[PDB]
Amino acid sequence: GRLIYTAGGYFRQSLSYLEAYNPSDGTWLRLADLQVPRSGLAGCVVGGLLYAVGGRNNSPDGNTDSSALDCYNPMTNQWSPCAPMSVPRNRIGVGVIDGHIYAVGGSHGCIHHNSVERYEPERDEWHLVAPMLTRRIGVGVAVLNRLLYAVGGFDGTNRLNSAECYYPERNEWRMITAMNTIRSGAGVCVLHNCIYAAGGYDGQDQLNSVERYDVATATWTFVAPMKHRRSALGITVHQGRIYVLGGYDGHTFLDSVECYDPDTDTWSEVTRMTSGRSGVGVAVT
Ligand SMILES: CNC(=O)CCC(=O)N1CCC[C@H]1C(=O)N[C@@H]1COC(=O)c2ccccc2CSC[C@H](C(=O)N(C)C)NC1=O
Ligand SMILES: [Cl-]
Ligand code: NA
Repeated sequence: GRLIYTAGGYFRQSLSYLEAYNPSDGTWLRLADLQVPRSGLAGCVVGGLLYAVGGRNNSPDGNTDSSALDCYNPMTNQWSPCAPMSVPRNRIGVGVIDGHIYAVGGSHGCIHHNSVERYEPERDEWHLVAPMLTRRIGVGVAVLNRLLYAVGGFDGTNRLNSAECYYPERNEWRMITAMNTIRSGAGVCVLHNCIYAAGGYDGQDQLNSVERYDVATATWTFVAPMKHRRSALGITVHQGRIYVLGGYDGHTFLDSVECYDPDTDTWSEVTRMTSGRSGVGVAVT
């Protein structure tokens, strides 16, 4: 029995919540709080351990971009600090290839990173890899065919509809087909050999449209939209279905959790988080 972990987020200030949803019995677990509150972070799982990467701590008295890597063990219910990244990355994208964590883009105050770095859990070390062709904050990352895809984001001047691809063996980035929609703060994931980009911000509105990349035909195609417009949403795949958690719709911080069935091309409300929040980090273990 695997669970959907939600870490951090934002509601009036950055949050410390770590909670797990069981899609089988519909229950939520309140787990050990993050040591430092964070929003705009990303979550991932390497060998049964959950990792919270980057983000920023917004508080009513000051804000602090994070370069932290923290590790939660479900067996112990304890967060342990890991080696920090070379630079702070708020609105980060994360991907795992061969049990290695790739920290993609993000911001550090005025800087919009195009730099990418890789964590080796076995050595507790980060090393920079080839940078992206474009600076991307609010970037969606997906691992497909042992390639690391950086999808959309914001380069400090424009919200991007562009997407690029990283070849770990070759240490290089190549531009792929751009999305039909400009999206910064989308939920990006892989389901049945397809990259799905759900929600986001086109620079005007928060989106509810969902589109998928088919590698064979190198084309992005729209699928059923979500019931709620959402940017800074959390996303994961669990038992052949996509789950989208919370987000921001232009005025409200959503508690809404939606599920996509690829077989029926329908979205349905599955549960509500214990409280509305945006900019969460999500993973399944
Ligand atoms: C459109 N305005 C922007 O971008 C910058 C302005 C902004 O919204 N700000 C400035 C300091 C606080 C921050 C904020 O309020 N962030 C929170 C937390 O977001 C995140 O983790 C996050 C994570 C990934 C991608 C993008 C985001 C931000 S989503 C935008 C949403 C928002 O529009 N409002 C006004 C509450 N914000 C928030 O949900
Ligand atoms: Cl933010
Ligand atoms: Na490709």
